Amino acid sequence: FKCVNSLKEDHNQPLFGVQFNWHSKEGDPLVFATVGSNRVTLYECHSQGEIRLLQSYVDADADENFYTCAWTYDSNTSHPLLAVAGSRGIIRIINPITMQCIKHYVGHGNAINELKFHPRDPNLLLSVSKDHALRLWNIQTDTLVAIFGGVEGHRDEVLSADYDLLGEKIMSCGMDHSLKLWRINSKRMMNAIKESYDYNFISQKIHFPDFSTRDIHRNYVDCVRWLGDLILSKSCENAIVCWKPGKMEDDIDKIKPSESNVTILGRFDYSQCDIWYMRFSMDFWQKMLALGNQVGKLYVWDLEVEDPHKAKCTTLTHHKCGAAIRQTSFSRDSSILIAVCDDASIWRWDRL
Amino acid sequence: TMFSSNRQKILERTETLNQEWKQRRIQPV
Repeated sequence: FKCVNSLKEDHNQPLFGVQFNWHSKEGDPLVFATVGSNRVTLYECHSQGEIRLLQSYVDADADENFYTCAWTYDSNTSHPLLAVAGSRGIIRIINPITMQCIKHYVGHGNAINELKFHPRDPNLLLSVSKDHALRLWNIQTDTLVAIFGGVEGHRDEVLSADYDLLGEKIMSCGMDHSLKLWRINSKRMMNAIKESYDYNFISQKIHFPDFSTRDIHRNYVDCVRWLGDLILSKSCENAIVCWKPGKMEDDIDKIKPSESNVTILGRFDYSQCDIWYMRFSMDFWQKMLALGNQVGKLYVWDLEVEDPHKAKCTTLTHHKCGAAIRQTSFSRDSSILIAVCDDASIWRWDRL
Repeated sequence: TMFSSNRQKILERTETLNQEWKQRRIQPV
């Protein structure tokens, strides 16, 4: 990629999240949102590396510190929506056009570290919290569908989670060094979701994951993403590990909850990114893996290889980009890569 | 070869997601 533009938000507070809106239809402008402090800002990408301000939101709660955001749409009107959350522990659903909070969800006993929308049903929002649990909400009926935690749930803050491509299961990870699998295509979860639509509510309490392991990393796991049936996760050892539950030949949907084996297929090494809450991202087609480090360098790996050790790694740098890159986001068409930093700076890279 | 074979699932599943996306007409922000 080639560096084409950069800007710094006037509040000068660290930015933690960034997400292009992958719901926009072909031909419509590529838009992304940034979040940090009590701010949520929307931008539109144009020619000649232009980054146009589209709308902005400033929470009345000056002490809020948004950590992440996720896009969806109101299925009743096909209108885009943006969910945001952070240290306050409240989920806010914002209308990106009027920048008004239309709904909010409280329940988590503490900060929310990550939000993810189901890849098929736009109403299903997953939140992971410092309170050790994951929560699934139906934002159409404003109901808490299920709480994932308890007897075999996480024992420390949940830092990240991700639905697989088809939205049949979730993998979570956190400060207890573990990675846990939660299937949501079970008769129980399908039924809970179904009844949540009927409400005009008793949520499901899921205490037992379908798989759990603490043998991948030796410290906090601050980011996890599905790579097909494989898993990509990182800790603070300057490496993203690619692994899978069970043995080399085990099928992800055939492994039992008591499976004790794991198979590491390789890793993507980098440097100077050992501070906590530094997230990696992939493009929609999952052909590229990206991760920024604490000194402004942006690593990009080509995933279309037979093994991670043979994946070409491109290091993107700009002599003026020296702040920690908390998160990056590819446009749906992989043509643009945006990075946000701890100094409120935003960097635009257009595809090579 | 496991990593390579996994790529097939990715291609098929991202295609499914892309097809559902093609059906939508979400209003632009």
